[PDB]
Amino acid sequence: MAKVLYITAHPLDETQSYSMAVGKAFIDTYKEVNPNDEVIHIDLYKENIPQIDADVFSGWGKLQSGKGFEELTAEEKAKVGRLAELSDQFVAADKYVFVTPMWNFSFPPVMKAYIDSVAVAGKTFKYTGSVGLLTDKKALHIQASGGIFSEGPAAEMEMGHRYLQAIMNFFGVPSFEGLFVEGQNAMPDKAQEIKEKAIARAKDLAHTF
Amino acid sequence: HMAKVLYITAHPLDETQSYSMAVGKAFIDTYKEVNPNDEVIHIDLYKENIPQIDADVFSGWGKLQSGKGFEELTAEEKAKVGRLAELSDQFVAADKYVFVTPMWNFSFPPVMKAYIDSVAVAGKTFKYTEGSVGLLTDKKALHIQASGGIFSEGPAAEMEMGHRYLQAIMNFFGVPSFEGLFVEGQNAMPDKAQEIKEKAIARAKDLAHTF
Ligand SMILES: Cc1cc2nc3c(=O)[nH]c(=O)nc-3n(C[C@H](O)[C@H](O)[C@H](O)COP(=O)(O)O)c2cc1C
Ligand SMILES: Cc1cc2nc3c(=O)[nH]c(=O)nc-3n(C[C@H](O)[C@H](O)[C@H](O)COP(=O)(O)O)c2cc1C
Repeated sequence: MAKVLYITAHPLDETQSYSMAVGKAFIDTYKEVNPNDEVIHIDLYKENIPQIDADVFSGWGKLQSGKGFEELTAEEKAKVGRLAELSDQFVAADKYVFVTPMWNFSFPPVMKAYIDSVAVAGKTFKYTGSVGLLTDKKALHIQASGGIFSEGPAAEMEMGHRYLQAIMNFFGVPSFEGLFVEGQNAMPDKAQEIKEKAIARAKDLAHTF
Repeated sequence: HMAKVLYITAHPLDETQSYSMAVGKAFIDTYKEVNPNDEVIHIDLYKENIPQIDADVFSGWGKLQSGKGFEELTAEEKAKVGRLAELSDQFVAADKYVFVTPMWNFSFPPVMKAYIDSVAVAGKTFKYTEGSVGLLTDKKALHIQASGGIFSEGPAAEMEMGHRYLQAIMNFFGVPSFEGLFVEGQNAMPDKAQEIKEKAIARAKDLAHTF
């Protein structure tokens, strides 16, 4: 039945991270409710997510100019092939769950490397400006932040959800939702309640996502 | 010698193959010609070691935060925590920053975020308050960005996320002056590519006389 990419960008586990704990409650409940679904954890700190580098440009340039994958160097093939797998896996899925901590207003670097690995002309978008191809998908972003960024002055500083929002628009993903676990550092006295309330929200959302 | 300038580039290709690096290079060559005494350091984020924050960095920070000496860090914790400290100290010690990036999917290459994560350090570039305040009150910065389409202006302005992010961080750090120079349109209107670039190079040269 449906394929769901549970995409995490956190080097810590659900015992040490508010985003991972919330995500964990979400995705556990999602599998409970949808036992038939293909739920794939993409762990961006365990998988190799190649940044686009000189080898990638050179490997791509070769393929572009008619060359065979055989003709790439070992490094070019390893990076290029990995990016192709990432790309293919993303298009093949039905639903996306991104889970991130807020670091300096946005997400860990590897979340940008993941987006770069799946943003591929002819797969997630096409030139026209551009139009998105992923017109039958859905996505959720679970984001943790020390202070409050969903409301108030700080909302103009929020840049991680804002970026993923732009990308979802770019890919033509028709349904996108934010679930924020926010304010636990600005209000340490309210940290457990903030967490638990976000968990309850996540488990409810998992019953219809 | 009198000011220290960090020329921070995030491109795998060089000034002969990249619009951003071509404009960056005209800028910095000229800046050096006009300010020969300034120390200008090229930080090429594709060649340098720019560690991402990972399990080892969290662990080693944690240790340091709990009152352990650096000596109690593992070898890999020391190398990564050490390196992040070098980057952080280097950033604070400079007087001016020049960021040079291509626009990839509305923003910059992943390594640019790693470098920002490396320098965004409490007690160095900002401090907490009873929110926060920037400490880089007497620094200055410039961002040169290249994009295939136009994102500085037009209805696509709302999609721009690279410059916007660095603007947020320069605000967070208290930097009172942050300028953008865009080289844009060259892929959307390929018959205008050479003129787009030559106008941006001339602008870069011009700016280098006052930066
Ligand atoms: C490197 C770094 C940068 C951070 N930057 C921010 C920030 O810009 N804004 C914020 O509110 N909290 C920031 N925090 C606090 C975390 O966002 C917060 O502790 C949150 O719970 C992180 O998600 P996690 O608990 O899933 O790790 C940062 C923490 C670290 C290590
Ligand atoms: C991986 C990748 C992603 C890109 N994403 C964007 C984008 O969002 N917007 C855009 O106008 N161009 C995009 N481009 C095109 C580059 O911005 C364009 O080639 C531009 O001239 C980049 O600057 P450079 O010339 O310094 O590389 C992308 C190119 C690549 C390889």
